[PDB]
Amino acid sequence: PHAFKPGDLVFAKMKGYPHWPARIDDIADGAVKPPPNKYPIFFFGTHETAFLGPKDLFPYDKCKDKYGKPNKRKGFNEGLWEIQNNPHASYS
Repeated sequence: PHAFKPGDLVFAKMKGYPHWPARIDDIADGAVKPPPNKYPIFFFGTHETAFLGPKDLFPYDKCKDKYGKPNKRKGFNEGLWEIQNNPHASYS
Protein backbone atom coordinates (compact mmCIF):
# COMPACT_ATOMS: atom_id res chain seq x y z
CA PRO A 1 0.00 0.00 0.00
CA HIS A 2 1.05 3.47 -1.11
CA ALA A 3 0.88 7.18 -0.29
CA PHE A 4 -2.24 9.06 -1.37
CA LYS A 5 -2.12 10.30 -4.98
CA PRO A 6 -4.41 12.54 -7.10
CA GLY A 7 -7.56 10.63 -8.15
CA ASP A 8 -7.69 8.49 -4.98
CA LEU A 9 -11.27 8.04 -3.71
CA VAL A 10 -11.86 8.54 -0.01
CA PHE A 11 -14.24 9.48 2.73
CA ALA A 12 -12.83 12.64 4.28
CA LYS A 13 -13.54 13.56 7.90
CA MET A 14 -13.99 17.11 9.16
CA LYS A 15 -15.31 18.22 12.55
CA GLY A 16 -19.11 18.73 12.71
CA TYR A 17 -19.61 16.57 9.56
CA PRO A 18 -20.01 12.85 8.81
CA HIS A 19 -17.36 11.06 6.80
CA TRP A 20 -17.86 12.56 3.34
CA PRO A 21 -17.29 11.12 -0.12
CA ALA A 22 -14.31 12.94 -1.61
CA ARG A 23 -11.28 12.69 -3.84
CA ILE A 24 -7.62 13.74 -3.76
CA ASP A 25 -7.21 16.64 -6.23
CA ASP A 26 -3.98 17.61 -8.08
CA ILE A 27 -2.01 20.54 -6.52
CA ALA A 28 0.00 20.88 -9.73
CA ASP A 29 -3.38 22.01 -11.10
CA GLY A 30 -4.01 24.79 -8.55
CA ALA A 31 -1.66 27.74 -7.92
CA VAL A 32 -1.53 26.92 -4.19
CA LYS A 33 1.18 25.40 -1.95
CA PRO A 34 -0.38 22.88 0.42
CA PRO A 35 0.51 22.84 4.14
CA PRO A 36 2.98 20.01 5.02
CA ASN A 37 1.47 16.48 4.68
CA LYS A 38 -1.95 17.82 3.74
CA TYR A 39 -3.79 17.09 0.47
CA PRO A 40 -6.25 19.13 -1.57
CA ILE A 41 -9.60 17.34 -1.04
CA PHE A 42 -12.58 17.78 -3.35
CA PHE A 43 -15.89 16.98 -1.65
CA PHE A 44 -18.58 15.48 -3.82
CA GLY A 45 -22.10 16.85 -3.57
CA THR A 46 -21.05 20.25 -2.19
CA HIS A 47 -18.11 20.60 -4.63
CA GLU A 48 -16.10 22.23 -1.85
CA THR A 49 -12.36 21.96 -1.26
CA ALA A 50 -10.25 21.82 1.92
CA PHE A 51 -6.78 20.61 2.90
CA LEU A 52 -6.69 17.47 5.06
CA GLY A 53 -3.97 15.16 6.40
CA PRO A 54 -4.05 11.32 6.04
CA LYS A 55 -5.59 10.80 9.52
CA ASP A 56 -8.88 12.24 8.21
CA LEU A 57 -8.76 10.22 4.92
CA PHE A 58 -10.43 6.83 4.67
CA PRO A 59 -9.99 4.82 1.44
CA TYR A 60 -13.25 4.42 -0.36
CA ASP A 61 -13.10 0.73 -1.34
CA LYS A 62 -12.32 -0.31 2.28
CA CYS A 63 -14.77 2.03 4.05
CA LYS A 64 -17.83 2.34 1.79
CA ASP A 65 -19.72 -0.43 3.64
CA LYS A 66 -19.57 1.70 6.79
CA TYR A 67 -19.64 5.29 5.43
CA GLY A 68 -21.35 4.97 2.07
CA LYS A 69 -24.87 5.37 3.43
CA PRO A 70 -27.49 8.07 2.85
CA ASN A 71 -27.29 11.13 5.09
CA LYS A 72 -29.63 14.13 5.48
CA ARG A 73 -26.81 16.74 5.25
CA LYS A 74 -26.98 19.08 2.23
CA GLY A 75 -25.13 17.54 -0.75
CA PHE A 76 -24.31 14.19 0.86
CA ASN A 77 -26.60 12.03 -1.25
CA GLU A 78 -25.58 13.74 -4.49
CA GLY A 79 -21.99 13.24 -3.39
CA LEU A 80 -22.66 9.53 -2.96
CA TRP A 81 -24.00 9.40 -6.53
CA GLU A 82 -20.92 11.21 -7.83
CA ILE A 83 -18.34 9.04 -6.11
CA GLN A 84 -19.97 5.81 -7.26
CA ASN A 85 -20.92 6.89 -10.81
CA ASN A 86 -18.47 9.54 -12.14
CA PRO A 87 -15.77 10.19 -9.51
CA HIS A 88 -13.21 11.65 -11.96
CA ALA A 89 -15.44 14.10 -13.80
CA SER A 90 -15.07 17.85 -13.94
CA TYR A 91 -17.40 19.29 -11.29
CA SER A 92 -15.97 22.77 -11.87
